[PDB]
Amino acid sequence: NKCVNFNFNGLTGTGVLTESNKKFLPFQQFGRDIADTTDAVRDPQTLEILDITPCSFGGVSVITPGTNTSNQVAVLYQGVNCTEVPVAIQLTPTWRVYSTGSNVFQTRAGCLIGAEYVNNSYECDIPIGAGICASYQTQTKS
Amino acid sequence: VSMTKTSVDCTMYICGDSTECSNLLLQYGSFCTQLKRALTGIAVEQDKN
Amino acid sequence: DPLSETKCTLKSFTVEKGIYQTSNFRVQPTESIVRFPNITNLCPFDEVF
Amino acid sequence: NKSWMESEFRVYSSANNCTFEYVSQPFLMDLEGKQGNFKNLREFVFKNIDGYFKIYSKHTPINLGRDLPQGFSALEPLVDLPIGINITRFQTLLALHRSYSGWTAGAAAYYVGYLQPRTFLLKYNENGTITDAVDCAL
Amino acid sequence: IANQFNSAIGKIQDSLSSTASALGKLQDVVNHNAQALNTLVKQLSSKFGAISSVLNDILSRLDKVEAEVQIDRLITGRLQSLQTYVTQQLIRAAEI
Amino acid sequence: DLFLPFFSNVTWFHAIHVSDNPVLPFNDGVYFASTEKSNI
Amino acid sequence: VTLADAGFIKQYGDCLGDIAARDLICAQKFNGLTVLPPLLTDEMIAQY
Ligand SMILES: *[C@@H]1O[C@H](CO)[C@@H](O[C@@H]2O[C@H](CO)[C@@H](O[C@H]3O[C@H](CO)[C@@H](O)[C@H](O)[C@@H]3O)[C@H](O)[C@H]2NC(C)=O)[C@H](O)[C@H]1NC(C)=O
Ligand SMILES: *[C@@H]1O[C@H](CO)[C@@H](O[C@@H]2O[C@H](CO)[C@@H](O)[C@H](O)[C@H]2NC(C)=O)[C@H](O)[C@H]1NC(C)=O
Ligand SMILES: *[C@@H]1O[C@H](CO)[C@@H](O[C@@H]2O[C@H](CO)[C@@H](O)[C@H](O)[C@H]2NC(C)=O)[C@H](O)[C@H]1NC(C)=O
Ligand SMILES: *[C@@H]1O[C@H](CO)[C@@H](O)[C@H](O)[C@H]1NC(C)=O
Ligand SMILES: *[C@@H]1O[C@H](CO)[C@@H](O)[C@H](O)[C@H]1NC(C)=O
Ligand SMILES: *[C@@H]1O[C@H](CO)[C@@H](O)[C@H](O)[C@H]1NC(C)=O
Repeated sequence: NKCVNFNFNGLTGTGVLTESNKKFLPFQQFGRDIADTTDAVRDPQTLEILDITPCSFGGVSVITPGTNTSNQVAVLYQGVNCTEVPVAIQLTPTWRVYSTGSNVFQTRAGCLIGAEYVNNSYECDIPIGAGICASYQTQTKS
Repeated sequence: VSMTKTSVDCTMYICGDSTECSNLLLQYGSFCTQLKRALTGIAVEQDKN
Repeated sequence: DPLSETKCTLKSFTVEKGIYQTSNFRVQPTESIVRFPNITNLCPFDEVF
Repeated sequence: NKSWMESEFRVYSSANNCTFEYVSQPFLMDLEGKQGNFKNLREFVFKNIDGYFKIYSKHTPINLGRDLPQGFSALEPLVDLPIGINITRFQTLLALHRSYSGWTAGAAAYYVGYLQPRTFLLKYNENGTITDAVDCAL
Repeated sequence: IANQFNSAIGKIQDSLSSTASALGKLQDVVNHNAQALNTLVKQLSSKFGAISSVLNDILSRLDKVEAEVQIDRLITGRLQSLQTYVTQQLIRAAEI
Repeated sequence: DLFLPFFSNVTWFHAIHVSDNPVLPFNDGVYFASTEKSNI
Repeated sequence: VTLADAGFIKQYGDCLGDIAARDLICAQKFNGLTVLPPLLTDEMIAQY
């Protein structure tokens, strides 16, 4: 259940390991998918079958007003649940500070961070996906 | 009227997260950004159509 | 910051209003796990050599 | 010796230079429990390829529905023998148990089919057994 | 004229309910976007002349001086596979 | 690979002691199968 | 029209275990092929 540099019988990789429901016959050491990468492995010290899946990842899109208008930006984690970006607290984007969140919002396009959701609709200014759009302005409804 | 908006991370399709393959991929120049750009050009058009 | 990531992705010190693709996030591994069979004894290479 | 044993081996009259030897437990003995006039069809494949002799096999419980059945099954790998020799021909061992110099007359029957270099498409089910196949030249 | 229109639009329910094939012109869009991506993910199994198509076997078995000469075969064929997909998608997108 | 073709001829031998058989070839490989019981 | 992947959230708990062994959409995703949602939902298209 944790991301690791695994090596089984010399087969190095990077992924998370889980108990399989799969039922390898005694002659099988590795299980495989449509890209011929190893999808599952039999643990040679105990003969248990482990599923291998790549550690969690996705695309990241950044939403900005005009840089002359402001430097502040919001970030969209593509296809990702907002229960999972707090687990993405090393990672490839080293600007960890956006994890401070507080205004985290789930779109069906992805988890959206740094933009505050508001009930009153507008014209679409920047398109997010799945009926959402984002814009830079003062709400100041109160 | 439209087709499924698709994006590909070429540095992840081409190289299975290994750094040394990622350093060889830079030898090819901007090809991976052109693929990203062209697929983005299609994906922003589906919402125009 | 994610703005600086888009400035390098566009190769521009000014970015206009919009939404821009950037390099994927990827949870990196915390440790190695090496799993050979716990074989006890050295191979007979020292006879055949 | 108060025992059933091979009192002499007729098969080879000499064994002059022997170069690999083995002992084992597989090669498809029998079913457990038995059933009245029920039987088990035993399948083996023998493949000789660049100095390795490879064996695959399968048990098949089959009823009184004739023989060699038009259903489906697949053979599991059994052994990989590093023998490094030319095979061009073969024979099979009968074992009539000599009951009274006596040699009480046994009878047996078996099927032989030579393999070919061929292309197949194989259907693996959601359990990962091969459950169907098609010969791309039939 | 109302009874004609009301009974004619009634047959649209059946023209859609009874046959499977009525929306074939839209199903074909979905089928082509699926078969193109299913092709693109099978191309990761192609060896392009390398000793393995699995990039971690190359990186398990070889050191840098000849690992890079095997990896570059896979960079070349994979990159061509994307170049084919993006050209095909631009050609379809211009028809849609 | 070397497979047995679908719907191909296989030679069904009966064999008996009574109280004639030439050696068989082994070209490519052999599917060998038996329904015979009692380890005869 | 029996659609394949509308683009909505794939919370990883879906992909691991049984489903990635039979559904290609997860194997696509694990290789960085990504299918995005449209801007206008099928409810907003029906509203227009
Ligand atoms: C123009 O075409 C119309 C059909 O497309 C036609 O309407 C149909 O008229 C017939 C009678 O002539 C009706 O038929 C039924 O009439 C009675 C029951 O009401 C029965 O005796 C008959 O067996 C039969 O069931 C149709 O119901 C009627 N259809 C509609 C939708 O109204 C017009 O009569 C045609 N007009 C001219 C001027 O020719
Ligand atoms: C994000 O992931 C969590 C699990 O970590 C999802 O929570 C589950 O949601 C279903 C449906 O509402 C409930 O039946 C479960 O009991 C929830 N489990 C837990 C532990 O909370 C959550 O729904 C996901 N969010 C999205 C948008 O998919
Ligand atoms: C196969 O068997 C024969 C018989 O034992 C071996 O031939 C003997 O070889 C030695 C050494 O050259 C000679 O001293 C004997 O006179 C040979 N005897 C005969 C009857 O030829 C032969 O070497 C064996 N083959 C191998 C590869 O070991
Ligand atoms: C490795 O050691 C474990 C006990 O820690 C034992 O159960 C297992 O059989 C050993 N592995 C092999 C290959 O015997
Ligand atoms: C949206 O409106 C509902 C009331 O209909 C309200 O409870 C909710 O707090 C509003 N959303 C936000 C982000 O405040
Ligand atoms: C099968 O064997 C019979 C002879 O027993 C022969 O007449 C027939 O032509 C053979 N068919 C093929 C396809 O081998």
